[PDB]
Amino acid sequence: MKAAVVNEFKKALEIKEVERPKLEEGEVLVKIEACGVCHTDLHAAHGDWPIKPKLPLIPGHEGVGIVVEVAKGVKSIKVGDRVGIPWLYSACGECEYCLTGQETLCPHQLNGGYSVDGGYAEYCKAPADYVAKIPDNLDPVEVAPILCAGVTTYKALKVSGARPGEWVAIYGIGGLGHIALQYAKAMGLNVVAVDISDEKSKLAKDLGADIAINGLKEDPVKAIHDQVGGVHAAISVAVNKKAFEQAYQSVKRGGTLVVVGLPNADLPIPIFDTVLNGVSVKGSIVGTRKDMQEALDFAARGKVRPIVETAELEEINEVFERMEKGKINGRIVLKL
Amino acid sequence: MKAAVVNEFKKALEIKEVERPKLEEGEVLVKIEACGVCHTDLHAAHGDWPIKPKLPLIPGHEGVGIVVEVAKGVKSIKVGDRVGIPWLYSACGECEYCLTGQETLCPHQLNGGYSVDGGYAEYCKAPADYVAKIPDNLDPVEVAPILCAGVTTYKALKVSGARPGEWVAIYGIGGLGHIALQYAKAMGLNVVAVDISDEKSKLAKDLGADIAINGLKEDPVKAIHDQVGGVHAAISVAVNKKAFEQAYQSVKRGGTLVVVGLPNADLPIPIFDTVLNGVSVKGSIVGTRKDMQEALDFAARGKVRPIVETAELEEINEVFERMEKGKINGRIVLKL
Amino acid sequence: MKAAVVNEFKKALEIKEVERPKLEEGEVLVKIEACGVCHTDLHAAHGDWPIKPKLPLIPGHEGVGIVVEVAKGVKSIKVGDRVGIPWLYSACGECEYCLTGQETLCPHQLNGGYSVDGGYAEYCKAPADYVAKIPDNLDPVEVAPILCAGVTTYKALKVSGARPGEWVAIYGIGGLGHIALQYAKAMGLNVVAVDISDEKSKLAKDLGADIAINGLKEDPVKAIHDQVGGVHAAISVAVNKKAFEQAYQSVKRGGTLVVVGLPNADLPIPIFDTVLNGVSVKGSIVGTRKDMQEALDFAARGKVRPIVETAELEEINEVFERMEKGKINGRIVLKL
Amino acid sequence: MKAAVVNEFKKALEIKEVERPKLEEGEVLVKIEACGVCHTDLHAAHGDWPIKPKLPLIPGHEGVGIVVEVAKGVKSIKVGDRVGIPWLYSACGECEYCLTGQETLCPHQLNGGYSVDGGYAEYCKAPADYVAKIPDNLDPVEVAPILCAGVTTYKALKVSGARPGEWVAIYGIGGLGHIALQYAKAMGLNVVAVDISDEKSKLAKDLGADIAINGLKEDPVKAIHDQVGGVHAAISVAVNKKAFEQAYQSVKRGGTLVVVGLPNADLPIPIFDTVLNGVSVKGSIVGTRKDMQEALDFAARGKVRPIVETAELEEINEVFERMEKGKINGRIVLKL
Ligand SMILES: [Zn+2]
Ligand SMILES: [Zn+2]
Ligand SMILES: [Zn+2]
Ligand SMILES: [Zn+2]
Ligand SMILES: [Zn+2]
Ligand SMILES: [Zn+2]
Ligand SMILES: [Zn+2]
Ligand SMILES: [Zn+2]
Repeated sequence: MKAAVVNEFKKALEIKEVERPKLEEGEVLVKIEACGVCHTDLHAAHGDWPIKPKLPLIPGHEGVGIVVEVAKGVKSIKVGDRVGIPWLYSACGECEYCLTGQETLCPHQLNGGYSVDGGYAEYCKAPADYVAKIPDNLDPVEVAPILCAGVTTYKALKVSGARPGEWVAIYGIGGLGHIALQYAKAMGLNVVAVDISDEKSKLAKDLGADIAINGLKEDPVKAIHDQVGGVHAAISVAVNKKAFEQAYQSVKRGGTLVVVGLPNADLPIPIFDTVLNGVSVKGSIVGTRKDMQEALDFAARGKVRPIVETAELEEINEVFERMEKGKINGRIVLKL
Repeated sequence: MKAAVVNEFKKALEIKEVERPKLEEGEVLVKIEACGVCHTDLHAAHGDWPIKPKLPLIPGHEGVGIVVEVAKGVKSIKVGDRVGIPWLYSACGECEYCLTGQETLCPHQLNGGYSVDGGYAEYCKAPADYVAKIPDNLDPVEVAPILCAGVTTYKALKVSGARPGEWVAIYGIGGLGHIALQYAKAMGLNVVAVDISDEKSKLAKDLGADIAINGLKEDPVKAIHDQVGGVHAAISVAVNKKAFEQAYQSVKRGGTLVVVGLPNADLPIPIFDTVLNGVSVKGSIVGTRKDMQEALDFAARGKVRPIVETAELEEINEVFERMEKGKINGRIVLKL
Repeated sequence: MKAAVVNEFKKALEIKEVERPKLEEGEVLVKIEACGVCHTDLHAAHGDWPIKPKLPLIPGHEGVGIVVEVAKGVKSIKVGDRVGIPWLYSACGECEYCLTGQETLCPHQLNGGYSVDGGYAEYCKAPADYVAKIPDNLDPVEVAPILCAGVTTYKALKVSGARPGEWVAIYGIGGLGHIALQYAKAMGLNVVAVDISDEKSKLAKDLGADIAINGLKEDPVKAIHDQVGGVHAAISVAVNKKAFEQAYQSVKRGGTLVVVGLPNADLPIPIFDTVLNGVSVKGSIVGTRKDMQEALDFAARGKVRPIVETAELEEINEVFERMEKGKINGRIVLKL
Repeated sequence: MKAAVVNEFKKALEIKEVERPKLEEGEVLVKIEACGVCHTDLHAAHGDWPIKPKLPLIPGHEGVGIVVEVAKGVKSIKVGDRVGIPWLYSACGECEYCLTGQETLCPHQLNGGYSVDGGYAEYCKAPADYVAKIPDNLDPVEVAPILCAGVTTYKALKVSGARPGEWVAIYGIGGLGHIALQYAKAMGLNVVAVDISDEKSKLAKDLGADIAINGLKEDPVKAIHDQVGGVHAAISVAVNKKAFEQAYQSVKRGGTLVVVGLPNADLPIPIFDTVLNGVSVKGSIVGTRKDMQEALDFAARGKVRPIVETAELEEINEVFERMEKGKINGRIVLKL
């Protein structure tokens, strides 16, 4: 089996031959057709997060492929299905959060391409109970971002409380933000999209945004206040200190700021104003299995189309180099 | 009419005589039996808050008195009723937040003892539509802190989402905390009380706390996780950097931290861990008129008893710098 | 002033000159341009409801016009605005439901066209605090049904708990249903529209329905179950016993049936299945002033277009027996 | 193994020796210490429900006992634990409802003592994933009714939306009602208890009820409206036509009526008034595994104590005929 392997942190990945996974009870083997790439894989490759991955590691948490083998007793998933192996690789099923449909918080969870070998290979293994069933409408390459950017942003907009007709602000129309934009519109929301580029403001407007702001030409918060009077919710994707503060202060009283990005250090919040304005700051990333089904259904109905460009497994270090220089407009999917 | 007046910021209040208020339509004149004092009155006297009160100012937002005069058209309040003038002196009645029962967020709101003359006098004026109706069961000295600490902490626990049988952490057993703890117990909650003193821990235990922690002898986040497994909600009264730090870390995954104190500068939060653990940070101060009714009823049912000491209007500057040195165990109420 | 008056029940309305309304404080006089007609006006003319209107009565609760005169101290509405005088003519502003933004449930409420003279006239009076401000985009004759059918069905879909992406069933594509359709579509919902005619099936599919069913040709409950597996929510507009039964049994487990129609008598429900399936049966009619602004905004943005026929005020009784035999495809509005 | 077996519906149960259960993977063998009895067992023995149990059947869904054998791969349940085998014997774990923590609605669920042999025996089998963990504080006999009556009524009060300080009404203080009012009091609610006996009125008053009503001496609807102005929520345990209407009309506008009883036929509801008052009728029985843990914790803390009388397995037909005559004051638990 060919696989791109992280041998040790910061040092380039080695495309090399390794054994195929063998199944234990409840697992299926997936012949990978595609696997999306995002910044989580980078942080997995660099090991710069608080809890580090197990080396050597096959990254990838957006693998889409065909089930070619099922272990004894797997009935729900059948050989031939097209499934996804997401970030939420497995959960305990018995804890506080598993019992209440909050599988994303399970303290015993395994994470695909981080705590366990992911889809940067020709075959990947996963538990039948946690794979995502890909709808028949969708190509594996175009769907792979939904397993990550899709479910994360869709769940964040549910968490935000924004109801149809209300205004939402999305700070950062990058990898996730350009996908967060289409979910918001499909959820009956009016969107103000905020970025730092005339190109992305054009991108956002073409993807459906009602208002696009080049944040380096207009102060976005007083433009949001002057035009729509503040937003009921704001999705903070860009988590640099300025965009986070700007996303916060765009939220009117009694509104919610949902943060979906993972910043490098702590972030300051004017708690003083937070108390007198009844504002909430909620954290949210990825989603529950039920969240996954709904996120994928929006794509199956055509309401959310990721901007994708394919790359070969061998180019994985060049995609990473390309990702650190910020020249990825959208997301890049590995093809197999 | 005798009144304690702020003529200039940070200089001592002058007890002196001044005009009785005369009513325009919709307002009532109450002769004040008692008026509580909290730190908000001092921040009005020092004017160290972003938006300052215009001088001269009669402070006091916890005034309880007897209606002795009603303007023309006052259908509700009658002469002889015992009413309270709270922090939410008035609201527009037609904005976004007034139509949805969120009067605390009205951008045109006037605040008792800050933007309008309050209860540091023998007579105060207030609109009939926004005065609190004090229940017949209670003594004006006993119920004045409910108008502030009572409704604030009760509404905070409501928005905390903590349900009967769940565990709540209250950081700061001070003016608000000792009242917050009684409300939590009355809502079926198990309480962990956290403070900086063996005496305050022995105060919270007496008031009903299931667990009381001296924060300078045990690591409180160590004890809460070891004994309870993290709390579902935490009320942050003490908003110093380390207490805010500990209160946050005591909330388990998916839980909410409600902040009720007003800090002097921004506060840092590990937004990284906030995202991965689905944690919410909500701000909450004071409560709506409906909130005020429900808070007063708990006190009318004997479930909340504020620890109160009396003082008279002339020693108002002595209670202020007694408050700044921090040995007011509970709250003080002005006697008239 | 010309007005269509109900002198007594079940006999024809008389067009007749009457006195122009006198404005007391807080009220406003409106020169009516158009006033909608629905079945509530008929029940008001026939007096066949539990609590009857006191006679003589000028019906009409969907009146749209120009304010020509404001009383003393009218704070918000200035002469020249276009407003609407809905079914909730006024509320006390003090009770349990007024304080929490549930003004529709105020036990002291007055109802336009029923408890007070409505818009079946050239001029109508209404309190400034409770008239709907029509947006500038909309012409008075097409927006009149939003005051009734628009705010009712929109609030009903909010009460239903149906979230974007989910399926809803709308039983009855009549007056309220054809408007319910568009609101649901604008809220991200997929819609199954059920009625008794091939003509209304195309009517629903014409305005956005994903599925239309002629209830007299297919079993709609088996159709809904075979095609979408039951609906999270169902809106019951047709409250004849067979449509109510079908609407209920189209709701899946854990779902909600919102009823907006007003039936003649009690209706039977399989509470046995309600208990074991976790189903809710909620009632909802009209909407609060906030609900009215939101429902009006959807029409302002062209997302809800009522199907409308004009008639002169003198044809009112022709419109009524027209209505009693089901000739009306949509709604009819009086023109002035 | 000794067991009470239903060989044929309506004909007495036979206490007879049968084969003890054999373990397949994931299951545990429990030696029953106690097993409560309720009317669900009666309807299982009479086979008078829509979907009947297949015979022969060992009833019992409140069996408490000690685990004496676990199949291989069972690691969470350990030999020696005291577990419960509730009505929710097993769920599929993948459907719409199992994914969202609503496993009570799983269409593939198996029911203890109905779809599979239950606790009317010395040994009963159950899946480890779905047994209830009995707290160490409590004796198997007094904890058995928590498995049924306890979790049902606790969930129904959670579904009722009733919040601390608000008033609840419990109609029928029999088997479920006398556990319901304890839960309500433990959740900070004020309880009006309604029955048809002065002996049960006093029983409720002894168990914590704030007001007890004998419905056959006072009109309970006028008593509730005149003493408290209607209740925000009402639990309907007695589902006879008269008490169902009384429970409904006890609910004030915007309130919720939760029904936990299983009536024999459809019940009429004045849908006309349901719409105009915005009242909800919700159905709720048994609870989720998480609900079971919270229900059991209230008993562990001593806030819910069922009224229990012991009988022996051989007297199973004599408690049944005791049950049909209505001589059961509370609940009766079989002892082994
Ligand atoms: Zn990703
Ligand atoms: Zn878990
Ligand atoms: Zn306002
Ligand atoms: Zn205060
Ligand atoms: Zn109408
Ligand atoms: Zn009212
Ligand atoms: Zn039972
Ligand atoms: Zn299931």
